[PDB]
Amino acid sequence: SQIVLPPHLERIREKLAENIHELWVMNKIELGWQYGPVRDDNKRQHPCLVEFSKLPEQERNYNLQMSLETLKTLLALGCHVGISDEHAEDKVKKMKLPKNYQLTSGYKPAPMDLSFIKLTPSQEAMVDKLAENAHNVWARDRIRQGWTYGIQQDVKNRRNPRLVPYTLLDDRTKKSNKDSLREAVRTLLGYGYNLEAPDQDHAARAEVCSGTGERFRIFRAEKTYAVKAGRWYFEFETVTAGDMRVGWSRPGCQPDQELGSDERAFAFDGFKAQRWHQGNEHYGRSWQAGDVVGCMVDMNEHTMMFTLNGEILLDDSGSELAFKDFDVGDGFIPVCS
Amino acid sequence: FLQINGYAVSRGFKDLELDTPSIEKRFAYSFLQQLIRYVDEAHQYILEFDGGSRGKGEHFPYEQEIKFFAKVVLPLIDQYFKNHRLYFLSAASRPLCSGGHASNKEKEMVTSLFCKLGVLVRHRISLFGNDATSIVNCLHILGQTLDARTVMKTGLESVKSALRAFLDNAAEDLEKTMENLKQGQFTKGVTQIINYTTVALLPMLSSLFEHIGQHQFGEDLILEDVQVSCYRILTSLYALGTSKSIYVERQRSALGECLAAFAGAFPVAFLETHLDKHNIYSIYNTKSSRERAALSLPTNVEDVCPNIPSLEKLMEEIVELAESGIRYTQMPHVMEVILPMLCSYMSRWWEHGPENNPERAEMCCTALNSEHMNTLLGNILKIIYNNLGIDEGAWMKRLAVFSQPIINKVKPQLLKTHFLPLMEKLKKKAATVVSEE
Ligand SMILES: Nc1ncnc2c1ncn2[C@@H]1O[C@H](COP(=O)(O)OP(=O)(O)OP(=O)(O)O)[C@@H](O)[C@H]1O
Repeated sequence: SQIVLPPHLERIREKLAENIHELWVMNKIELGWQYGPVRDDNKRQHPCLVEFSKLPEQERNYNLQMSLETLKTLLALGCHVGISDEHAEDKVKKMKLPKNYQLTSGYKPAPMDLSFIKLTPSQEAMVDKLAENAHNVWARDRIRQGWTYGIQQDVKNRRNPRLVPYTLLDDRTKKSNKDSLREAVRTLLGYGYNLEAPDQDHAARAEVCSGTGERFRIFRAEKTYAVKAGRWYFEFETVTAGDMRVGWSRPGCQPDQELGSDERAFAFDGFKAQRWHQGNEHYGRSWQAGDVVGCMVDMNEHTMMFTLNGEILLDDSGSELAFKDFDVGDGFIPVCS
Repeated sequence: FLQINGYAVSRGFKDLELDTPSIEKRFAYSFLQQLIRYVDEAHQYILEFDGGSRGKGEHFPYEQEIKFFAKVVLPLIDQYFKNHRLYFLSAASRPLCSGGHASNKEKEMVTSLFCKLGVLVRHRISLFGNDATSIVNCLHILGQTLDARTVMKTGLESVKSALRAFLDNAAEDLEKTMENLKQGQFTKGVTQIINYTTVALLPMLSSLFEHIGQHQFGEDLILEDVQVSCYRILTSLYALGTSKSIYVERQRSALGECLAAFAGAFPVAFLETHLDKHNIYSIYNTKSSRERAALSLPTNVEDVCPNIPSLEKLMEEIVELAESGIRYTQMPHVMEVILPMLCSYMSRWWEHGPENNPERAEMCCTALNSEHMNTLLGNILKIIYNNLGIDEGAWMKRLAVFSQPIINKVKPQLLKTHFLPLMEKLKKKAATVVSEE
């Protein structure tokens, strides 16, 4: 309702009203339902195929504010309705219609040659948004008539499987909305009112959807298993590539603190290819799904090293060691974040 | 006390409107417009210098303008684009995914700046007051920063014409260089033309073709009549590489590196003409006979270029020279030029070679074989360790760099059973001051 209706949008809304009536009659005649006073599937009759005046005025108005909300949603999302060619507006041509496509009444269902215009990936994006919005409209109506999701179909319990988000929606309904919007938007493009959707914005959503305060979980061996001296090897297998840190930690590591932020632990981050100890700097290479990381530490030489798929990871510098020098302290234990 | 009494303080003025989406107000937009407008002003300044150089008033009335341009504008372009390569290079393919994708209009303006700088540098080295190195560095860096796909898909027809005309002018100038070298072995205007070529024209083309091949934007950068411009460039470069003169010899290296870059970048297998029928990227296939006749084309894929021979013929020549054991002093030109272009073509067309795509058979652009690359590598290594005792050159390292990608594509094990005998045969002549990997 925030979007206002300009006079040009009104005059093209008239043409889109003839568009929608022509779409009604063309869809009905193509699908096979005949023309009838009452919309009965068993009788194969449709006032939609009949003229809109004989069509019930409640359906006429419902589809009129249907078109109105569609146009205002296009404007709100970011398209700017604009007239391209006065000659294109003036010229109106009917598509060649076979006898079967010909409707029972005399209102020939032809806005223009829709096949003339070409298609844009932005047009696909905004048509998909229109279909998602229309499915939301139907679902919201069904909610306020009390319909709920159900695996089977029962009018008595008002349960319908199609009351699901458009992502999980069935291909039949998706294709119905898709071809309806194909026809509508192609007709509007034939009119010349191209819909200039806004450009995509560069952003990192960060996929931060974890419930409550915890953002990461730290797994470590028992403190009693700390290694004071010697040469030790253990493997960390990453099933999915992402935010992981693997390395060696002191027994005083705090579970709430992120690995490698402080002096508690030494860690390797494959997501950003950065080794972590009291800060980060670029080291090694990013792993992939299924990779294995081998953590190697020499307490005698105070040298600690990492591998990815059996290859020694390297700094930006030529030094092979992940961490050159560190006091032995009270020993290290394996850890992952 | 305001807080305690409850009176809530807000800003003095609520924002009336945010003009954030518009790109014209952005700093990069304004800086690029500023740079372009100053470059164009310097362009008509140099036009006035063309009109007055023969005239009495040689001294610039716009002396401050020219000196400011040379001292500030060019180094500023250099440093800015060197520091911010990634911002322009990002083309929604997510380089530096944190942020900084350049506007399409800004990419168009970058390309227009490149065209304007090329037009300015064209045949004006003597006009530039020793700032020729700075200008060619600007062309180099800007060509590195150029983004081809975004401009080709969405860009102004004037920008298309500017880039196309820059490449056409470069092709015509280098063709004229080849023809005047051929007709006159001597060295005036021809001397200044060859100086322009060797100093600026070969570097800009080499850098642009290297970048365009590396980013694989040549596919849409060179399609129609710019493809035949590239044909002229390739013919002229190969004819100069095979050409038989002391000046062309002292410019072995520039022409050789340019030819290698062109082999890497060019999207039609000129070495394998007979097998290009299935390739859609061939300009003959795209044009059809009517467009071929409309342009200046022999209509024969094999006879488009007489000087370049068959790829199999080149390979037989390489293997027979390797068997005969020729010297670098005796016969330098092929060894400097042909092997780099052959390796670059090798590497570029291994992707279309049937090894990567055994499916979709006989639509492979070139029938490239592992034994084919391994035989080429054997010939190259044979020749280099034979010329090792012949006082060699820096083309040792040059050819090592040129053939490293071929080694990368070659299997480890398939390379072995020849590598170790070859490696040791290099070892008992590796006892020289320069080492080869
Ligand atoms: N002739 C038609 N026959 C069936 N559905 C039609 C027809 N014309 C339009 N539609 C629309 O197709 C969709 C398919 O109907 P669907 O069974 O999914 O829901 P519904 O009948 O509106 O509600 P309910 O959840 O009670 O079944 C509906 O949005 C309906 O309005």
